[PDB]
Amino acid sequence: PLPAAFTANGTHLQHLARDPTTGTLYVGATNFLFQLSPGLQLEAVVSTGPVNDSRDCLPPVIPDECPQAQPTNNPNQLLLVSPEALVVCGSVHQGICELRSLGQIRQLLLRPERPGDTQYVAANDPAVSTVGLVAQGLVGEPLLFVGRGYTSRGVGGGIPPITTRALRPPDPQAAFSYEETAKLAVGRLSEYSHHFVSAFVRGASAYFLFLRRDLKAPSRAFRAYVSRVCLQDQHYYSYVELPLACQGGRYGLIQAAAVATSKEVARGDVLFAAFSSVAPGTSVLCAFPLDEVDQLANYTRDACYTREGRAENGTKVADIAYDVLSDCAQLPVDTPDAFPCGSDHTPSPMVSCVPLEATPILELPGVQLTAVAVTMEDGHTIAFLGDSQGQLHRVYLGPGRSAAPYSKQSIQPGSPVNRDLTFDGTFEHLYVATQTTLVKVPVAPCAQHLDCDSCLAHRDPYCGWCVLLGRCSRRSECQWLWSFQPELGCL
Amino acid sequence: VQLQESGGGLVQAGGSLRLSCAASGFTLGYYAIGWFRQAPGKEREEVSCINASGGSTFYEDSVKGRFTISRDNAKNTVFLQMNRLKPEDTAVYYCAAACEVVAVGYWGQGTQVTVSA
Amino acid sequence: VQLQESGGGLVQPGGSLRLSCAASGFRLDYYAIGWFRQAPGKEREGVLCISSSGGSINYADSVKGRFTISRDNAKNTVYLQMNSLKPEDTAVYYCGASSYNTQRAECYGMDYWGKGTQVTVS
Ligand SMILES: *[C@@H]1O[C@H](CO)[C@@H](O)[C@H](O)[C@H]1NC(C)=O
Ligand SMILES: *[C@@H]1O[C@H](CO)[C@@H](O)[C@H](O)[C@H]1NC(C)=O
Ligand SMILES: *[C@@H]1O[C@H](CO)[C@@H](O)[C@H](O)[C@H]1NC(C)=O
Ligand SMILES: *[C@H]1O[C@H](CO)[C@@H](O)[C@H](O)[C@H]1NC(C)=O
Ligand SMILES: [Cl-]
Repeated sequence: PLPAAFTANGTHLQHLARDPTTGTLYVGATNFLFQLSPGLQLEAVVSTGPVNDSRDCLPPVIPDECPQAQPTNNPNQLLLVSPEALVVCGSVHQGICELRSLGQIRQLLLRPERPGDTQYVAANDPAVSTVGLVAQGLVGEPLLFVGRGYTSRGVGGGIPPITTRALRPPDPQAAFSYEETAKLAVGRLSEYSHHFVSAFVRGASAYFLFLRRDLKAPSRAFRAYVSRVCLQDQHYYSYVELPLACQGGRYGLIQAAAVATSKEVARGDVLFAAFSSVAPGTSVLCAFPLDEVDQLANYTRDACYTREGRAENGTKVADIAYDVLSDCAQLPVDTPDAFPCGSDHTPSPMVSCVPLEATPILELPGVQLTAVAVTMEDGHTIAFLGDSQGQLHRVYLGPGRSAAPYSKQSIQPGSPVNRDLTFDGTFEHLYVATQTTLVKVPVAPCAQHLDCDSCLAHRDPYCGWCVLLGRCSRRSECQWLWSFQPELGCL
Repeated sequence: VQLQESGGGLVQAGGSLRLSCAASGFTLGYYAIGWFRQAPGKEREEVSCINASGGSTFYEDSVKGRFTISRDNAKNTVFLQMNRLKPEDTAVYYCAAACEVVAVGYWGQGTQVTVSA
Repeated sequence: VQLQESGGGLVQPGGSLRLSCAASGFRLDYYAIGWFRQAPGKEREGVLCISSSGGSINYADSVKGRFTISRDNAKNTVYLQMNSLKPEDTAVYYCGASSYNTQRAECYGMDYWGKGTQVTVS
């Protein structure tokens, strides 16, 4: 018996990224970037700050051009592994990015010399979240999709909330820039007040989860949305939004989400979403099949393309999103078939008026969830949930029982659990991080139990009593008496 | 653009009262509509909730069993029927196009509900 | 996310004063907090600094024995007790929070600042 933890003298930890080829862990922290072995041993360290800067000055920062400059810490805002480089964006210097070598983070691969206002990527405020994903273009070139919340106490026009950026363009000094129409055009960024939670790729599209204010409906309310855009759509013709809600609309603020990840299926097709009454009580976990998402998004496209965004009964079901001056249309019925990602003749920025609704698979009184990870052990579905008090809940979900919170432990008192809950390559451990601590938790703490009566007293879907060997163990190491719903008894 | 509350007043503990949350000059959308109250010297709190189809209704435990919420699409109004009243149900009652207090960005003037014992 | 200093004023040499710094939009629990000051015409400088636990405190030379610092993680507030004030102490006093080496009392880099409060000694 033995554990494994990583700390940086109280320095905060912002993001965590795992290299699927080598298992190497990259950790973004305030003024640091760390490279760790799968057992959390330090392989290399890069300093990223502090720097004399101001959210009003532009990079390069000439000390004589910025008289309001002060020593500013650099919390990490984006940390993504791409096929042939590591993508790192900080909070300083208007959120500029750089590429570093995988396995050699001290080797700088690309940092443009004079970035323009088209290359200010991440949020330059450590209190505002940036999300991102890496994908492929039509000829295999690497692309970077970014979701960035509102900050404006900086320069230029507000960076669009969602953008598509080139990682290997012809001119390397143009890296991280976006084409003029490859973005989401939104007017009052301050008022919609985007707060991004997650981003993921499914099929040939990119998806974003975020909160923003619904300004057209009454009450000026924060709502949860999922977005979808074709990966190859360079004009965002294909953009569409859907509101998400749970328990009949009682829960509409999403806090974190995840798909199921396991040895069997790497990325599942159901989105498990945590809801809580927190804005920028009881928490709930709800399930959104990604098929249902695409179904409603497809119905929204057809209705705004061909029936003026109205349903057969004449009811408004879709509309043009945000403050874009445009309109739904009466295009031919076969327009979605001919142009699934849109054209310059089709209504763009679309939003569905009809929400996608789910039922709660689990309720947690007095808990505020902040992170979600889901996996499968022999057909059973297990969720690992972090909360705002530093605890890690383990829950059995399907097929039976469902309301089965079977374990709970404290990682760091009063310190929220980070959304970047990551599993190792063999899904035997969960990397869990709070504000100042990173821990490698075992998913199956079975060998702790010595006798059958002990192995069965502490019920755990991973664990069960073998009789061939004297071990309480996982199922896939043996006849096996399950600890959760035992098939027999004891002696 | 905004919903309007009405129907408040004074009754005796044990009586009834139906509240009205109406759309003036527009159609009710597919948002869930919730009712709220703020007793004097207390923070605003949730009361009830109903989705667009009327299939889902939620009541807090303080009013579960006595209050009934309903949505009339033809009248563009959500009603709150308040039976078996108590002096603790004295508060200003609000409605919004959301069911969580912290998600609402604009509140109306509410309707005053006073219950004598 | 906000830090708000308050309690400035105009005292004469030998006077005392107590400044506060109230945080909003985040919890100060795992942050180090420092007090800075900038006089008209000169550069900003660190005055006092405290770690997240409150067990480590660092002072600038010019204030040792006179100023003290204390923190209250439940009220999200930090206080700066200024005693035996001198004309050289006249400046705008700023409060800041740091997510960097918060177990120590370094306070070199800063995450958030306040708008400050003016302190004048005759
Ligand atoms: C923590 O502080 C010690 C002592 O100064 C230093 O050796 C170590 O590198 C620090 N750790 C990190 C991760 O910065
Ligand atoms: C949505 O439409 C696209 C193209 O029209 C199609 O490939 C996809 O299968 C559709 N999805 C659903 C859920 O109908
Ligand atoms: C009209 O048709 C839409 C189709 O989605 C349906 O949601 C709605 O309930 C129907 N009736 C109303 C209330 O307009
Ligand atoms: C950073 O810039 C400020 C403002 O120009 C200056 O006062 C300060 O001395 C600089 N700090 C450094 C370079 O450490
Ligand atoms: Cl909109």
